Amino acid sequence: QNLKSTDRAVQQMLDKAKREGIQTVWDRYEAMKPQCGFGETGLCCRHCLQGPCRINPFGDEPKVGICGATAEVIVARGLDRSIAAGAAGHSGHAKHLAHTLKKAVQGKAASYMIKDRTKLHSIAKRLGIPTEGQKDEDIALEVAKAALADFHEKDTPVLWVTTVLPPSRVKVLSAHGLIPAGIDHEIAEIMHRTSMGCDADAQNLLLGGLRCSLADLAGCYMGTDLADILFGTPAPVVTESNLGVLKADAVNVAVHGHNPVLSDIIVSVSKEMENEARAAGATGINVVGICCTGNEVLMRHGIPACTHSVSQEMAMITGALDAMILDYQCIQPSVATIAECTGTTVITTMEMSKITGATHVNFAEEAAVENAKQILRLAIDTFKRRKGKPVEIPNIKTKVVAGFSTEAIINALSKLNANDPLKPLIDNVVNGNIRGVCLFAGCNNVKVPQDQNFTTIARKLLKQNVLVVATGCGAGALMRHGFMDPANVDELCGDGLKAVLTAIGEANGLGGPLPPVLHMGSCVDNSRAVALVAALANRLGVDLDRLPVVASAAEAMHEKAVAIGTWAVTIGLPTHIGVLPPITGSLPVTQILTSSVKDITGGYFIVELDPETAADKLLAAINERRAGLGLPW
Amino acid sequence: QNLKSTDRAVQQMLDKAKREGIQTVWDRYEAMKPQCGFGETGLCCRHCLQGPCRINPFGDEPKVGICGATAEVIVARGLDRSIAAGAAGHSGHAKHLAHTLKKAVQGKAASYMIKDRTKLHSIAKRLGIPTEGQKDEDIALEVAKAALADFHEKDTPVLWVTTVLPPSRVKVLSAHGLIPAGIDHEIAEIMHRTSMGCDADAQNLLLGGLRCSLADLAGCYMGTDLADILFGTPAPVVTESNLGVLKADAVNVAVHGHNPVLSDIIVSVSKEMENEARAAGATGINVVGICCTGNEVLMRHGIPACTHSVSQEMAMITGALDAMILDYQCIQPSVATIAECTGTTVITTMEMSKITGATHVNFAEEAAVENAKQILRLAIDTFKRRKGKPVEIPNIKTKVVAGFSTEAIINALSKLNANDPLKPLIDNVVNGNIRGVCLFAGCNNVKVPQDQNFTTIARKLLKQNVLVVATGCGAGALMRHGFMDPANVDELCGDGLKAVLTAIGEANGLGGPLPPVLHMGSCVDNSRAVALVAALANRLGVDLDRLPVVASAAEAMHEKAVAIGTWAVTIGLPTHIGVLPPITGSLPVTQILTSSVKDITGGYFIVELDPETAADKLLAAINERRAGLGLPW
Ligand code: SF4
Ligand code: SF4
Ligand code: FES
Ligand code: FES
Ligand SMILES: [Fe+2]
Ligand SMILES: [Fe+2]
Repeated sequence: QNLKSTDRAVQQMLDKAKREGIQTVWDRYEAMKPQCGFGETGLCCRHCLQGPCRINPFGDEPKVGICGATAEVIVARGLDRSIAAGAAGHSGHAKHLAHTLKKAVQGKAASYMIKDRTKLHSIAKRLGIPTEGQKDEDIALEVAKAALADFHEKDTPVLWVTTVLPPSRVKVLSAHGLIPAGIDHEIAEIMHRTSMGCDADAQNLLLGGLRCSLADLAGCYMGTDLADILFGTPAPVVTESNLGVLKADAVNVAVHGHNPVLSDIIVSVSKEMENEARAAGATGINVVGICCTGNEVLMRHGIPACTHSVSQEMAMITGALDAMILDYQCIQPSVATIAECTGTTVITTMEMSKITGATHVNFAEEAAVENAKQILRLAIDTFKRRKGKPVEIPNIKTKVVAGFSTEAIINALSKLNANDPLKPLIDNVVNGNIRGVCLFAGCNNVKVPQDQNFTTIARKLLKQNVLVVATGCGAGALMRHGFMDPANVDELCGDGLKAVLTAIGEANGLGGPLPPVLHMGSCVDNSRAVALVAALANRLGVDLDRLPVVASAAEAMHEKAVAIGTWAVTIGLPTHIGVLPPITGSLPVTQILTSSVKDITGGYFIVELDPETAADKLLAAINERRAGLGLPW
Repeated sequence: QNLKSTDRAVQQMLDKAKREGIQTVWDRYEAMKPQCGFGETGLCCRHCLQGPCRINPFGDEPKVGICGATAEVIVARGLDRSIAAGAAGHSGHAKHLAHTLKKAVQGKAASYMIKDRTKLHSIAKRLGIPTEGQKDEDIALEVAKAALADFHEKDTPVLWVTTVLPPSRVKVLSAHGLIPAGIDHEIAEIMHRTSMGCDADAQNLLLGGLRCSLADLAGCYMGTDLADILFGTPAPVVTESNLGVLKADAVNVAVHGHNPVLSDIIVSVSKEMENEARAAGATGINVVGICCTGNEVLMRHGIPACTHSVSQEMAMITGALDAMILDYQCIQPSVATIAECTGTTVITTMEMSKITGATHVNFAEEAAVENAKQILRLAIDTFKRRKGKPVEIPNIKTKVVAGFSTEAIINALSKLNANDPLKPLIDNVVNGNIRGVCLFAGCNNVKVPQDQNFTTIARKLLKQNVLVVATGCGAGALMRHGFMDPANVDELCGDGLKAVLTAIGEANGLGGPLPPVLHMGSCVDNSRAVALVAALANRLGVDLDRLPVVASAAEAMHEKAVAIGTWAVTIGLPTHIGVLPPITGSLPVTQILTSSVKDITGGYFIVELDPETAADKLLAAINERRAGLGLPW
C-alpha cells in the first residue's frame, strides 16, 4: 500500500478496504489505466459538436482540429477553461460568504456576526471605505457590497486585486491588460473566448488566462477576508491530525468541503449538543475536518484534521465515521456509495452540490443553528446504529501547531522587533539563516503516491534553511507527516532555520521553536501568503518577482489548483507543479508558461514530476532571486 | 462533392480547393476519422488533473471516473459546461451592445445613436422604466444600466427572462428554481458546480443547465433588443444569397462573426468610401455577409449573404474576397492560413478574439468610423494586388426576402386584422391552413452534408402546411436553397400554407405571397421567435407548452446552439437536434432530456439524425399539440 499512500493510517485503511471489497480512488485509477494520451497532453477538444477533435502529439494526421484549431489553440483553450473553473469555485465560495455577512448585519441571520472588528475595519480602510463615525454594521454592509460589486464590471477594476498587490505590481499587470474587470465577468469572457471560432492565438488566450487567474486570486482573498470577519482571524493553535483523531466512543462528524459558513456553525452547535450525544451513549460529538473546511475549523478552533484530498474515503473505512457533512468542492462522489457499506451518513447542504444517494439537508444561514441540529441528530442516530460494531481506527496521529495567519506571523515576529516586525525575517533572509520562502499549496493526486512529493521536497528545502509555509491539502500532507510538530525541528531544519524558528518561538514564550512548517490555512488562504509576500515586497521597496519566494503545487489535482498556480506565476513567483498539466502537447504553450511569461510577469511555471529534482529547481529559483538582490547563496 | 455540401456553389469551390491543394474543413474532418467514441458519447472527463477519465459505453472497466463520477454525472457536467459556454458567447455579445449604447448616449461614441426610438420606449416600458417626461438619452441610459445589471445578482432576477415570457411560464420555471439570478452569475455557478467534487446528481446538474440556458436566452433577447435600438428593427427587405453575390470588379469585403456594432458601421462607411474604391480601379466596395453578423446586416440593410457556417472558407477560395472582417464566434481559424493562399486580408477587431497570422485592427466604438476606414483601406489595397488575377466566383445565387422581425410579422398580419394582428395567424392554425410553426435554428456541422437536414425537413413540413421561420445558419441554409424566394411558394408549400402566405402578401401590396420561410434574423434573434411565440401564448391565454410550435437545430455545431436548444426545451418547446450531442453514454441523462423534462417544462429534446424521420417526429409533436388544443390534425 506504500505505492498508493505514504501515510501509514491510509495504508492500514487501504488494507481494510481491500479485505472488505470496497473500491477506492486508487482502484478506480488502476481501472482507468492506460489513460488517454490525447487528454494527458492537452491535445483533445470537445468545444463543439463537430468534435471530438484530437491531434497526435507526434506522427501523422490528425494534425489540426476540424475548424482549423491548432495544438497551441486547443491546449491554451483547455487550460483557460480550467482556470475559469477554478476561479468559479473560489469566487462562488467568496460570494457565499459575502451574502452571509450582508444577511448577518441586516438582521437576517443571527447565527452570524462580526467576530473580528479589527479585520473588518482594516479591510474597509484598504478598500477606501470610510469608518470614521460609522456603525460597524454599516461598515460591514459596505464591505459586503464592495465584495459583491467585484463580481461584475463597474467604474473600478477588481479591488480584491488592485488593493492587495503593491502598486508596482498592479502597474506591471495593468500594462499587459491583466487586471480583471469583474470576477464573473472574466469567467464568462474565458468561456466565450475559448468557445468555437473565437480566440485562436496562444499568447492572447494565455494572457486571458492570467487575467482570469487574478479573478481567482481576488475570490481567494475575498473569501479569507470575509471568513476572518465572520469567524475570527486565526492565531496559533495546537491540535492533532490523521485518522487517530477519530474516537470509537464518540459521535464522529467530519466536516468536508470548503465553506466555513457551514462548518463553523457545526462546531459551535456540536458543543451545545454534548448532553444529547451523551444521552445516546456517546462521550460527546467529535467534530473532525476533511479538506479545506477542516482546515478552516482547524485554523480557527483547533478542530483536529482527520484526513485530506485523495485519502478522504479512508475516514469512512474505519467504520467510526457517523456523519460526513458536505458543502462543495473536492468531495469524491464515491463517498455516497461507500457510505452504504460503512454506515456513514453523508449529508449534502448546498443546492448546487448534491450527490445521488446522499441525504440532503438544506442549510440556510437564516436557520443555521436549526439546520445544524437536524444534521447532528442524524449523526447521533447513526452512532446508535453502530453500537457493538467493531471499528478500526488506526492509532496514528501527529501533533499540529497551526493558525499562522499573516496577522499571526506578523505578531510573532513583532516579539523580536515591535515596530518593524518584518525586519527580523528580512534580516535572516539577508544573513542566510533563511534562504527563502516556499509555499506548498494544493491537492494530493492519485497519480502520485500520497504526500511523497510534498514531504520529499519539504525535507530538502528545510535542510537548506527555506522557510516553508503551507495551505490546503499541502498543509494536510505536511501536518500528517509531522511537519507541524515543533518537536521535529531538530530533525528537519537546517541550523539557520532552526535558529530563527527557535528565536521567534522563545520570544513568544514557547520555550521552544515555531513548527518546521507554518500552516497558513485553507486554499483560499493562499491569499494570506500573498498578503505576507506583498507586505515583504512593500517593506523592501521591490516587486514580488525580486523576492526569494517560490510556490509548489507538488501534487496538484483540482481546477482550483491550476488557477492558484497560474496567479502565483502572474503575481511574479516561480511556481512548481508536480503533476503534468495538459500542456505538453504544445511546445509553444509550454514555452510561454515555463519561460517567456518571465518577461511579462516575472513568474514562471516549473513543471517537474520528480520531487528531488523539483526541490533542486526550487532551490535554484530561490538562489537566483537571492543573487538578484545581491545576497550570498 | 455532393457528399460534403448540397450547395452547388460550395461544391464548385470544393473542386477548386482540391485542385489547388487547399485543405478545407471537410478534409480536416476526414483526417480526424474515426473520432473518439468516448468523446462522442460524452463519456470522458478532464475536469481535474487525475484525468483524463473515460467510461466504456459498454463492457468492462473503466466503469466510473477516478473520483467516483458516474456516467450520468460526467455526461451532465460536460453538457452543462457547453450550455455555460454558449451563454457566455451570447451574453458577451449582448454586454458589448449594452456598453455601446451607454457610450452612445453619454456622448462618447458619436458613430452610434438611438435609431429606433419606438423600440427603446417599448423595451423601457417592458422593464418598468418610466419614459413619461424623460429624455430619450436618459431612458436609453437606464435601459443600458438594466442590461448590465442582469449580468449579476441584485434584488430582482434576470429581467430579460422574467419580463419576456408570460407570467404562467415564469411561474412554472420559478417553481423549479430555474429563473436565473444573473447571467454571468449562472455561468460561473455552472463552472463551479461541474468542477471536481461538487454537484454529482444528474437531475440537479441538469436543472442547473436549464437555468443557465435561460441566462443564454436573456443574452440573446438583450442582444436583439439593444441591436434594434442602435441599428433599427428589421422590416421586410429583398436581397440575394450565395457566392454569386461576390463581384470580381468590386472590392469584396465579408463581414463575419456576430456583433452588429462592427458590421453595421462597416456597411455605412463602405458607402462613403465608394469614390476611393473607384480610384483604386474597383466599381465600389461590395460588402457581403458571412454567419450571423452577415445576417444582422442582411436583416437591417439588405446586404447580400455570401455564405454560412461550415462553408465559410469557400468564399476565400473564389480568389475575389479582398477582406474578411472578424469580430468573434463561429470563425474557423483556418481562415488565417487559407488567406495566405488566396490573398484575402483577414482582419480581427476584438481584443478577446485574435487569430495567429491575421491582421489585428483594434476597433473602438469611440473611433468606429476611423477604424472602419483603416480596415476598408486594407481591403482596397488587397483588391489592387489581385488586378489581372483570374477569379472563380460561382455564378450561383438566390433571391432572398428577409427582415421578418416579430414587429414586422405583426405588422404584416395587421393588414388582415388591424387591431388583433395575431388573430389571422391563429384563425389559420385553427382551420388547419397552418398546421403549426417550426423554428429552424443553429449551425451547419461538417458531419452532415451541408444543408441536407434543413432542406429535407423544411420541405416535408412546408408540404404539411407548417409555417416555417428560421434564424442564423438555418436561415442561411434555407436562403441559399431558395426557401426565401416567394417565386418558390407554389413548389414548396401545401395549399393551406400557400393560401395564408398569399393572403398576407397580397394585403401588404406584394401581388404575391410572403416567402416560403420567414427569416427572423441572427442567432440572438432566436429571441424574436420567443417574442412571437410568447405573444401568441398571451393572446391565447395558454402557456407555450400548449402551442403547436417546435424548433429544429437540424445541423447543430456550436455550444451556443446547445444553449439555444436547451432554452427552447426550457420555455416549453419540442426541440429537434439533428446531430448527436454528447449524451448517449448516459441513458438516464438522455431519458431526462428527451422524456422526463416534459414533466418539468413541457418541452423536450428530439434527437434524430435522419432528417425524414426528424420531420415525421416534428410533425407528430405539432399534431400532439393540436390535439391538446382540441383541434383537428
Ligand atoms: S472547436 Fe474546433 S477543434 Fe474543437 S471540437 Fe469543434 S471543430 Fe474540433
Ligand atoms: S473530476 Fe473525476 S472523472 Fe473528472 S478527471 Fe477528475 S477524477 Fe476523473
Ligand atoms: S481523445 Fe481522449 S481526452 Fe479526448
Ligand atoms: S478519451 Fe477521447 S474525448 Fe477523452
Ligand atoms: Fe480546498
Ligand atoms: Fe451565429
